[PDB]
Amino acid sequence: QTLEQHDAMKYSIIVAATASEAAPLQYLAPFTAASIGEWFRDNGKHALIVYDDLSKQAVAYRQLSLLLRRPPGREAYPGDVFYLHSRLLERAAKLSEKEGSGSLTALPVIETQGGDVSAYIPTNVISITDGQIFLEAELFYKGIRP
Amino acid sequence: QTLEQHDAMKYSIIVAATASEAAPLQYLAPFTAASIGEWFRDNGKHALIVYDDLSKQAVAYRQLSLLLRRPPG
Amino acid sequence: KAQPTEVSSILEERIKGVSDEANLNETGRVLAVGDGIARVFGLNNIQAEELVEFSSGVKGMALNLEPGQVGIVLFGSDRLVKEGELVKRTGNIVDVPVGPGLLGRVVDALGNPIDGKGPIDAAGRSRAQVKAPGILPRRSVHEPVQTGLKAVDALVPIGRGQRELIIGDRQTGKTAVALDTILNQKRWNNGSDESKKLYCVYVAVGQKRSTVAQLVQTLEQHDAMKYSIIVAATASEAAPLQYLAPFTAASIGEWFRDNGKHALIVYDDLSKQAVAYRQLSLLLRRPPGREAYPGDVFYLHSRLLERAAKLSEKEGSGSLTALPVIETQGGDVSAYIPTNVISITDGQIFLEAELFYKGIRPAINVGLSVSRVGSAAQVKALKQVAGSLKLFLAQYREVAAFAQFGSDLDASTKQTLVRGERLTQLLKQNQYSPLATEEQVPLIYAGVNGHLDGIELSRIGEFESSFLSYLKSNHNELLTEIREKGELSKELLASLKSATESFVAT
Amino acid sequence: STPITGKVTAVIGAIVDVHFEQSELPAILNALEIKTPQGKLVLEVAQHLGENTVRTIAMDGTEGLVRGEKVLDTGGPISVPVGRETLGRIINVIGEPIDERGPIKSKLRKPIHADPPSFAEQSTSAEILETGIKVVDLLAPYARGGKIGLFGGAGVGKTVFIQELINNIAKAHGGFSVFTGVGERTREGNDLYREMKETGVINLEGESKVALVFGQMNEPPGARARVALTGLTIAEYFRDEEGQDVLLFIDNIFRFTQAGSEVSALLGRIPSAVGYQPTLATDMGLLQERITTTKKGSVTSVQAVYVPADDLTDPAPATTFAHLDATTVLSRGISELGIYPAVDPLDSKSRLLDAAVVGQEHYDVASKVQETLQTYKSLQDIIAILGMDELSEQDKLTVERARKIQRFLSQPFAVAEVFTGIPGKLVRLKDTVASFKAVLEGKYDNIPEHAFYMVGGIEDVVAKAEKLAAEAN
Amino acid sequence: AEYFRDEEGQDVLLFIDNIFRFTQAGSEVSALLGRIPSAVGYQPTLATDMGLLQERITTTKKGSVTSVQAVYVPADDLTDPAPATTFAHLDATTVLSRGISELGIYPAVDPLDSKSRLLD
Amino acid sequence: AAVVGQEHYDVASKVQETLQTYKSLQDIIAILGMDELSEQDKLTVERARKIQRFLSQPFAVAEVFTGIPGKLVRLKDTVASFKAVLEGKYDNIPEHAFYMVGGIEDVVAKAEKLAAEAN
Amino acid sequence: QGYAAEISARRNAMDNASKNAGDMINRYSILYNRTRQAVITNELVDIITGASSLG
Ligand SMILES: Nc1ncnc2c1ncn2[C@@H]1O[C@H](COP(=O)(O)OP(=O)(O)OP(=O)(O)O)[C@@H](O)[C@H]1O
Repeated sequence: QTLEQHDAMKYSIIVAATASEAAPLQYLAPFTAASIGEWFRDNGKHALIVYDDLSKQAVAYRQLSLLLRRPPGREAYPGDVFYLHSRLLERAAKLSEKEGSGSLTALPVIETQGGDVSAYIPTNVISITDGQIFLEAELFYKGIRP
Repeated sequence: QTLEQHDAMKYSIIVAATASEAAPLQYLAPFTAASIGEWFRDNGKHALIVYDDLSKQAVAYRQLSLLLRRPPG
Repeated sequence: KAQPTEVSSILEERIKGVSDEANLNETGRVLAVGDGIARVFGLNNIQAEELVEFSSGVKGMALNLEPGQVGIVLFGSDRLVKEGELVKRTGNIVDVPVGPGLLGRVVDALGNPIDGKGPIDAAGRSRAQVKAPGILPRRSVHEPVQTGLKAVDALVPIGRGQRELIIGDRQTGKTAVALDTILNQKRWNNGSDESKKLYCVYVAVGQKRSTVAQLVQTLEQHDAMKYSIIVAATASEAAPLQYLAPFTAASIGEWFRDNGKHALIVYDDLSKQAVAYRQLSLLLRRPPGREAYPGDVFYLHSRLLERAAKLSEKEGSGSLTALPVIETQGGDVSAYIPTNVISITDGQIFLEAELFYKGIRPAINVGLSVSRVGSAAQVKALKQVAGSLKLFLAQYREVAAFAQFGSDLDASTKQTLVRGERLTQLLKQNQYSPLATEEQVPLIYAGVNGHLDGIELSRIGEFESSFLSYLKSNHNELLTEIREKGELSKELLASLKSATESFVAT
Repeated sequence: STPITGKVTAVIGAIVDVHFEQSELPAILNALEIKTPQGKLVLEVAQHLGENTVRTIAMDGTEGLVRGEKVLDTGGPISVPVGRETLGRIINVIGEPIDERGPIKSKLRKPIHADPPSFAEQSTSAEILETGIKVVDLLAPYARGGKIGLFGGAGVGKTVFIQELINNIAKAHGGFSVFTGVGERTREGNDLYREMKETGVINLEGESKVALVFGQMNEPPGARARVALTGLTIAEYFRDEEGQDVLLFIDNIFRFTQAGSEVSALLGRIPSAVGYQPTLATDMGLLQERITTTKKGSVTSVQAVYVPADDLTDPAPATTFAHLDATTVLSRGISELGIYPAVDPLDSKSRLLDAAVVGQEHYDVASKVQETLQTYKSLQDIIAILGMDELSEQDKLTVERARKIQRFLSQPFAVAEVFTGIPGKLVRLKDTVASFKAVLEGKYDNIPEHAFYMVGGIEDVVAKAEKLAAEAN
Repeated sequence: AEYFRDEEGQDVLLFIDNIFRFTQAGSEVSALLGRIPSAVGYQPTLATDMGLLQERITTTKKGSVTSVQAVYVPADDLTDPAPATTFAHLDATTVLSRGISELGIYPAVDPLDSKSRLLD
Repeated sequence: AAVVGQEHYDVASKVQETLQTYKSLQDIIAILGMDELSEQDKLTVERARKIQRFLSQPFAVAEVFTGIPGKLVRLKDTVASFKAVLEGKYDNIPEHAFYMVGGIEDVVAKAEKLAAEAN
Repeated sequence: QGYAAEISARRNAMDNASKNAGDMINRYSILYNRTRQAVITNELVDIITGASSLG
């Protein structure tokens, strides 16, 4: 409704796989939307993809590979969960003039806990990506918005 | 002996599953004294019970669940 | 030339002679190799901790036995032991060559020499898992181990049979204390009396190859390799070698212990041995304890360090003295590993990082480093002229944080502050220059009795070599008196006071 | 000829179970192939479950594997093409180039799980590797065949620093470079490749001086736990065959420790303390102890460190720091003063800054430099507070000398000739020690501070002194 | 609540207290049903079960549902994943805090961390 | 109080009160220093640090570490000694003279020793 | 003159406060790191412990 009232729905594709739905939908929804982004990327355009978030996505992947009896590691996440996110975020790129100069640009979101970057998922995503727009509550209550 | 000094043995019921005894006594003895208290409660009297101390009962219940091969939490 | 081929052909005769009697009441197939350990079917007459040999040269120890199969841990990379191979059993509990012929050699954990100087002239084999000597053939320690450092023999003395710990941090000068002690034993290893010689067995676990290479090169520069034994278990090689190598070196030490001679051993460093042991107990599903060292890791360093004490006259008055080295994490003395080595050894030499950051090398923190049965076995002379020195450094440590306020004070704290700074700058020492007790007595003697107080603080480092050469050129008879007697009588004390005040006057 | 063909029985993520028919089994760490429509899919046997059944970790994506496909064996470990033809060719951990410059016509194919060199061959006196950058060869000299911890995040000229090392080892010792990005970000992988073309260290037509091995992030963890070994074997063939002194660059060794964690947590081994794999010391040693100095040649390694959560009791830096001979910090507060390179002097300390190895004169000069910059740093607050009137002649000369040294540390780069245009000065060691010695004496105090910025040696110091004397009059 | 929503067409109040007992009662048997226990000690089926209980309480276009769910937090520790999942599922989160009840002021609404959505 | 006597119990309660006051004020001492207290509590901290160094006792078995012969101090002298230091009879004695001592008589004697030495 | 004496002694007191704060931060960072490592290990233990006592 907010994207209707400002009319960004002309060019927006929402992929909702909300918490009502089961765990493999939440495991697959970023990759599904990644292929949707790659269709624009192979066609000389510019697609801003925004995952929101990737914490819940890792929680669903944790629920899969703990119920699937794969052995867990740190904070009971599975082993190859880095290989999850590193297979996702690296699907964004900037193609050459030989291919057609298509481009996908990725903005994932990590809901951290209590002001932390020492947790396992934020450590992995910071080791992947290109920096932070690190947002804080303490700067929010001064009224500095965003 | 202290309750015999100040003379409270007239209305005292000690249920002491001490650490000399096995682990399901330490798991069970609060519920046995709970039944002892409910006899006074279902007859219109008034009973004060004191369990002491529940971390030992949690220790015994941990011992019973581990030795019977249940996945601990 | 062909002379090693002659020797190897004689060994071929032994191999061909062994092939004429080879009937291996043992062999079994390798069911599964996984987690760096092998499961073997067959071998229905094997022993607990019996050495076996796979068909690729990698030996192994059979550490657990089950109805159905036997679990054998490896002694190398598992790249060689293949599924379905052939497992002869050797016949032995895990043994190593011991005897005097290892002096000069560099072996790894199973007596295979890797220096390139031929086979080990081996005077016998001995078990790795020897029961420690019980409480009856023990004597409390009464002989000095002169380390040659100034501050060690000043403050924290080491007895023959006193297990002392060198604890410290990373790159903070831990190995240099043990290396200087081994180089100090050159005073008696050149000599003739056996009961004053002191053989050094340095047991490098978990370290780099090139570090052990440089350390062998160092012990051949200063000629320690006529009495050194290097047991190397370098971190390229796999984990049960590191679990084993200090134990086999303790068997090497016990060979010198039972045979009357005296011998020093240096474990360096057991905080990597407990790394190798938590690797071997987290690949066999044994559940971890506090900080994931497995629950028996106290027992490991126990059964290691308890094979070292002073035998009494009933067994031959031999000895074995151990210096384990523990790498802590950032000045910590309360992780789970360094609170198990401390609860075995008879004291600590806590090489704190902050003092080495100020360059005071070696960086013994005096107020923490203490020894429990050191005091009954110091050289008599130092015990006569340093009975104030521990209490005086405690006194100086009391006013350490009180003088940081910058406040003007009385005369007594200024006197003790100047003498304490002169003693702190006094106990420095360069690498590879251990000072014998015959020269440790006069320097400490000049430190105690206020003679240094007129000197500026920077001259003290050259005051050391100047006052030593002053005593070497002129009062040589006093150094011979301290050498022979080992004790300062009243006349010796007065002559020493004259010889101080002479050179102190200029 | 006589193939060892079995069936894939189980695909679990990056773990693959392969059944073999009887009396055929290869041992641990042997390369297995699976032919796909997309190419080949390599496996490395890591555990034998018995039952003629092995369990491997993946080396590429394991989507779409029908269980029951034929499993071809190659007997040995993961083969890599080595030698001269590998230069300038981006090889992944498999052994195939990915730059699309055709197949690599290399002469041999080497295993990667080789033995480390035996104890009789370890070189028994670690000399000093003359790198070429001044502040390296003065303060924290790199051990010849030793290990070097290069800290600091990107954007402080770290790639400029490492290309400068490439050019200076190409000039002075003539050695080649093998770069290896374990876990390297793919985008900055391509940016590093383009920049290494344009700086001249990769010539697509002539003779390039580097071999790239980029184990990308989107490979399964069994790849990243061997990419460093691939770069290591390409180093070892240049060491023990052609006899050189080769620089092995590894970025970033903490991602290699992550690869170890996830491989030995996918295999079902119990995890250790903090959560790194319990084979931590051994699977760091099998990477460290193959980087050493034999009597033939040597491989010196520059490997970065991502310190986790800015903490140095975490076992992955606390295990790497039991191996590193010399650290080198590229800090922020040094490039912020516009200094190229940004080798911070007070922090980058070596275990081979010792007079018994570098000589007495070098150690004396370096010790006075460290105490000079130490006193400068301890004065830098009251310089702003009180001004240069509280300085005595004991002190104001030290402030002047330390400003002279701090400007003098910067060096014109062999790669910043398209950046700044000043041609690079490869400074020898015997010029460097004498130059810093003469500045520590006081023989050039009359020289102004501005003539010490981006200078090669003391001779170009004199030349720039005369040129700025001429431009001022 | 659903029957008064759909088949009645009416404003429906729902004063659930407490919701943490639901996930905790998931934990008290999910150890024993043969699930590998997840992080801190809760079940693996957490986000899906908290999802299926926090999605059938919503305002459809057949009726209005106003939910008030009191939610326990263990040991005043909001980084626990069992109340932290609920943060994504609510619109007006009044966050109490024992550190304000220590000052005796009641009710101890922490006036910073209690954000909401209707503060446009 | 009904087991060891009322005086003993009151002395023990006062000593634990003073040492608890010290352990509570530990942090402000660590940050700023002793100078930023009140004037009752600064006397409390000083008497607490007297009583800590007075709690030391040269053991008959640890004689070789400290060089002091053993001290077997009976109960009643200890009770009277702590009662005396609590009542403030000795507040001007330097702190180091309390250290590694037997009873209060040896505190007076050792303070006299250090008085004759420092002068 | 007492004003300048006050401000000099107060400056010295705040200098000692800044130095002691730096030192005790260098203690509590070590306690923080040991607490974090002990907490991650002492929850990974009780994740793993469930994964071996299965049916
Ligand atoms: N007396 C000394 N003179 C000169 N250098 C010294 C002295 N003592 C220590 N060092 C320096 O300490 C450094 C490390 O020595 P040492 O190996 O003992 O430290 P360490 O913590 O044991 O290192 P590791 O634990 O890796 O063996 C050496 O580079 C050496 O130069």
